[PDB]
Amino acid sequence: ALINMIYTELQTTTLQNQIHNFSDFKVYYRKGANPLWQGPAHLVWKGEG
Amino acid sequence: FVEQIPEAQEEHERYHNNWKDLKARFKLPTIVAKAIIEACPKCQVTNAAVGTWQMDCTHLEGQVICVAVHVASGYIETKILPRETGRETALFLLQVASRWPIEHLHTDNGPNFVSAEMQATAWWLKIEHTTGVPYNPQSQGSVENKNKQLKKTIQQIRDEVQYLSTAVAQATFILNFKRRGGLGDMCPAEALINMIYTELQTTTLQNQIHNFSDFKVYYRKGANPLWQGPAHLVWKGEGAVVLRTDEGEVITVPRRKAKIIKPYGQ
Amino acid sequence: FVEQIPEAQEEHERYHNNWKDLKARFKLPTIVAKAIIEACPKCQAAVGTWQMDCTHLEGQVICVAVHVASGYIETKILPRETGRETALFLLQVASRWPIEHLHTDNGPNFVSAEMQATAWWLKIEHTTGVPYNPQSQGSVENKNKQLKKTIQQIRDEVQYLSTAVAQATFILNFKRRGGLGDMCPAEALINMIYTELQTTTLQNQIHNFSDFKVYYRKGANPLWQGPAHLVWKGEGAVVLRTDEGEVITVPRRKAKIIK
Amino acid sequence: ALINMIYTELQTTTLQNQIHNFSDFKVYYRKGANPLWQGPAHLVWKGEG
Amino acid sequence: FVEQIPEAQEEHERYHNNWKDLKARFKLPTIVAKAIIEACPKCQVTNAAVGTWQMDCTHLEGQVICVAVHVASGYIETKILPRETGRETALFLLQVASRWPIEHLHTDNGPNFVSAEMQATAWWLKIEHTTGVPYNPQSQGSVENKNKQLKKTIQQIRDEVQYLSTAVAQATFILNFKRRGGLGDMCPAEALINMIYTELQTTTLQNQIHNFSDFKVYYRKGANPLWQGPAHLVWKGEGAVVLRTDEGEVITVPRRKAKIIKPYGQ
Amino acid sequence: FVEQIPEAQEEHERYHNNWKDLKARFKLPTIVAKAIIEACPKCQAAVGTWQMDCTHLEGQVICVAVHVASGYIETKILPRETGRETALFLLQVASRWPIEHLHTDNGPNFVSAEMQATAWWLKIEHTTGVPYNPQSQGSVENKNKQLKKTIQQIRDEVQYLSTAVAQATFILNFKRRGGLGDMCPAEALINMIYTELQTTTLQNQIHNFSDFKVYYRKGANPLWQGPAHLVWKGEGAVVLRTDEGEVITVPRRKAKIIK
RNA sequence: AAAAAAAAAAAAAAAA
RNA sequence: AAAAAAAAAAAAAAAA
RNA sequence: UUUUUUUUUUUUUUUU
RNA sequence: UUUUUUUUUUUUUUUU
Ligand SMILES: [Zn+2]
Ligand SMILES: [Zn+2]
Ligand SMILES: [Zn+2]
Ligand SMILES: [Zn+2]
Repeated sequence: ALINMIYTELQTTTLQNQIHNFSDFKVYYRKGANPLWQGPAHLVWKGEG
Repeated sequence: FVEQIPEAQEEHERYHNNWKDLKARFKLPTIVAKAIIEACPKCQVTNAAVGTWQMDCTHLEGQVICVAVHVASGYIETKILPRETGRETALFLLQVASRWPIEHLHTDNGPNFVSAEMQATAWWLKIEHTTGVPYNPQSQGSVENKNKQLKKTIQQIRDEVQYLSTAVAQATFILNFKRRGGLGDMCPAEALINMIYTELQTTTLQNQIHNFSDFKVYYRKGANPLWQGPAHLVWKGEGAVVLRTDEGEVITVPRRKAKIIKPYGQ
Repeated sequence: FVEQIPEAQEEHERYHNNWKDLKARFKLPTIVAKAIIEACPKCQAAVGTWQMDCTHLEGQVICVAVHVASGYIETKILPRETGRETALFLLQVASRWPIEHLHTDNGPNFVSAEMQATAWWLKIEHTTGVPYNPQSQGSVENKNKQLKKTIQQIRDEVQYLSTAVAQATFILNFKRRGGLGDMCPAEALINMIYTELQTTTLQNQIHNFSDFKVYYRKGANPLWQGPAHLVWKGEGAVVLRTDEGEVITVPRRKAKIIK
Repeated sequence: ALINMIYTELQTTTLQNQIHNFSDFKVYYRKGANPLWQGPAHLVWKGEG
Repeated sequence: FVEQIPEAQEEHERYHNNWKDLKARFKLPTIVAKAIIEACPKCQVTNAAVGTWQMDCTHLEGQVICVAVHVASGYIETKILPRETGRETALFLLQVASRWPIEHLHTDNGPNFVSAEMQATAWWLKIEHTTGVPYNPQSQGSVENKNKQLKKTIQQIRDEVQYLSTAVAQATFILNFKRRGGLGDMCPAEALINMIYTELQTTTLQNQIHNFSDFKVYYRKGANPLWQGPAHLVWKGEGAVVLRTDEGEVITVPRRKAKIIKPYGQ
Repeated sequence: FVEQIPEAQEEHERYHNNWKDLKARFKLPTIVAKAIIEACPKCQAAVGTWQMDCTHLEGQVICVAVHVASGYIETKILPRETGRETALFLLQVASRWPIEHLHTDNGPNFVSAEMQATAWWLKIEHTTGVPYNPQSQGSVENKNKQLKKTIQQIRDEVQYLSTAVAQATFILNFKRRGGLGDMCPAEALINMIYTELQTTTLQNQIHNFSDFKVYYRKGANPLWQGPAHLVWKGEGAVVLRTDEGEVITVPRRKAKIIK
């Protein structure tokens, strides 16, 4: 179990660092109470909610 | 920048660069670079797909030189064929395809470019072998210019090198790495590497998504000590992780309450 | 990297890292890493490291050059095990990918004058014998074993040995995926080359700092201190090292440089 | 002349510091090449150009 | 917060505050503050304009107490009138108007609130003296509540104070500064100061604009060494100044190239 | 104000400023300024400072209280020059505006027991004699002269002296504008009171830090250092002073507090 | 779709 | 109104 | 595990 | 005063 956790941590870190400057479907978001739009930012997951 | 004047000259003794490369490397003004270029007695002054290559053959000193030229960037590769036959051309195509991704080959209608060996080799790699006049004359002009420049570099270099193959290899090195090009001020090899890396962005994203679709995460929500899961992993951060449960909800869990496991099964 | 210069130095105080590791972890220029490693009295896998070795199969000599950091391989059937043929192979390899370091065993062909002349012409650091890097001591042997293993799977439906060698090299380079990233050797090599190209474009090299002397105002002391050697001249700040061995970044307004 | 310059510097500093958190006609602006709107910011001067 | 329990009690010995003030000052919870308030034997548990004031008179121990109450905030002022007459009321109105801005006075229809002295005093200060039932009953209710609270505080304090005037002054101080109010949890004096400061924002802006319309600035544009101007000043910054020339252009000039002068003439 | 604590200290090393000046310039809390001045071996205009004085006119005594920092004045006709009347006037003044410091000459009425009792009841730091502040030594005399000057312009069209005094006070407070800002005394006083109220609301006072001991980790030394007195406890960082006399702000993660 | 009020959930900082 | 190219003006940083 | 400050979400009610 | 990097403005031309 310990070996599995260490290996999966290493693999997740490597895979996340593999893609850092490119994505698809750049989007704009509104953060907090500020009505001003912000971005563009990379899209990680698009969901119904 | 006068202190760089001697050393740069020494470089022009070994690699016969152009003024653009010297200016970009030693941060020299254009006028002095052109003067340095002219001081040497042996010196004067497309939008195809990523996987498009052309092939050609030339005769020099009773030897056959086969040249494969990238169309978009200008990267070239040269070989000394023993005898002009379909087998040698097929072997050279196989050797070239074992180093760079080839998806479309253009060539003339010569006798050795139509033999059964050529067809078998092109079918093994699953590439489109086109014979005839290219659709865009710009590619043909660029290939002819590359061949002429290669011949000029052989003429410049052969005096210092005893054997033809070594001179051809040195000329290929000089053309690929020393002399710069047009837009972007990049060497042909650098441009080819940049284009290939840019083309390989979607596949890595798809592979990352497919791999992330495998990890499982067990999370603790609120003050309830009982663990929950398993759930699909969406992203793992330094402070907190973002998960997508089987019901479609998106949940942010602190790092101290999430455990990520990749099972040996499946 | 104003806040990175001290902390990185602290690392060299504890674990005694190398300058290459310092560049890899802290994204620092080579000059500041060299200054840091030279400051310490105790001290006195890259993108351009290759390893070349020969092998025999069916009475034919095959020379293989392997990139240690990615696993990319290149093979050539040498007519004879002579210095000229191996030097020509090295020249051909150097004309495609950037080579900055070559390592090979102590064989007679790798010691001949042709290899030395080619290495001098290409400006390549060539070493022989025991590898200085603790790791990568058996990557080439494993690659040779793998190539020999995959050659047999295709030798049946193939006439000439050269075609089989080319097919095996193509399959090894492109049709097999590794671990810890899931990338074939060609993709990993291209990614590493692209990253190194971006870093070197940012660096622009061409330092020639020589032994320029620097007087600096440290803390609230108004009197000039030093003199200290110049390490890095930047528009926003200058990085210097003192005779004691401390690396300090100071703003330009409190730094007087004498040639 | 020196006394006049010193006095006018002091008066400008004091008058500017008097008003620092209120104004009229808050405006939105676009800075540089970024098309995203920004603000709101206090209006100091409105002109034709 | 038990260490604050004794000291706070000592405060309630001198100033008879309420639980809100003790909670806001000593950061005590509501329950313990209410307990402290109940422990004392002598203790139990509008949108008008900024310049709106009301006046009233009360009789206590054979003395006349005149009370002026702010409507919006609840700030009060008290005086001991020697004899109930129009002259004394006019003098008290003048004294109140010499400390705070008064723009509208609401009073009753009494005999001493209609004498010629009151009319002359209200005309001198240019204020609107309204006599009769106020339009909003909330203001009248608040004034009556303030008067009742003043009477209660005077009754609480009189045991420890010899003379009536000192007791009235102490009660006024306690009402104005000690006991807190409603929205915002502020004392009446703090609320009045905040409202007055908020109301005085446009006038300061206009005065600043008028004063800035006087300074002159001489500026140097580009590499031309000849000075230029004079021009109107728009803003002065730590790094650069922004000027508006007579032709309407807006120019940013570095501080080293601008000289600001305010002439003695005009 | 992490970066403001050292620099401000440097000021006290050079010009030996006061803690009030430190608060005015660096916007620092009173406790840290007191710690800074106490740490120096050499060392051992506000919103609530008033000055009260009496005068005579037409056989009537007029008492005037002046705010030194703005010029706001308040006048009252005292029936007699007794201690009780002046104490009542001070109590009335203190019930309208916040008073934290009262200064007056050495007159017999200002020394009587009634004034002391009133000052004790109101918790006012009452001082007499030579003013400790170098300036403001003649503001009250100038204000008295100005009041006597302006009362004559209105005494003609007025019957009773009290009405003239009230009108003169109103004219001086509201109908005359000063210099260096162009603000009448009432506006300046209100602005100063508002700014002080905002600052005190931000401060919230209630420190009671006592003599709690603090062990701190400074620089890269792993061993505990101290013990040092506690100056300010903040969520993000803690400000402490050492026995040597150095004020340092450290993050909470490297601070251990013993009561 | 925006504002206000009441209730519920999670996270960060702080004291124990 | 947006993109690209050529020319002109100002400011900041750096060397002299 | 308990309590304060801040931030991000869900439900109900009152208006536009 | 001269030369490089970056930023902010004005004019002309080619398309949408
Ligand atoms: Zn040449
Ligand atoms: Zn070391
Ligand atoms: Zn009580
Ligand atoms: Zn001192």
